[PDB]
Amino acid sequence: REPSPPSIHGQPSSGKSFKLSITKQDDGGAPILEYIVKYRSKDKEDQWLEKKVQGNKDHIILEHLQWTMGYEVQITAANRLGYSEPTVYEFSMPPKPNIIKD
Repeated sequence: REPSPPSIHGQPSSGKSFKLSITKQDDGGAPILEYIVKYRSKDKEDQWLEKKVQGNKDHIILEHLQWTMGYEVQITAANRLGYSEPTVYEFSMPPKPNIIKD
């Protein structure tokens, strides 16, 4: 197993959605077929949503992210091993934009 520290870059795509780029981390030792992403609300710690991605996607766009609520994101790359180089990313959302630019 050869993983490493986080590897997620969040950015304000469009609206409240955030682009969390999955940066190809050191694979456990086998090519990843799909990425299992699970995220939840920081306020609520009793549920975990699911989001699957293609090992070639290397990115995901999440929608419906209120400006007054944060949510944790957990990336898990699934290779022949099953799961490796997981990324536990966490970040709250900023207040409603006043410049509606970024």
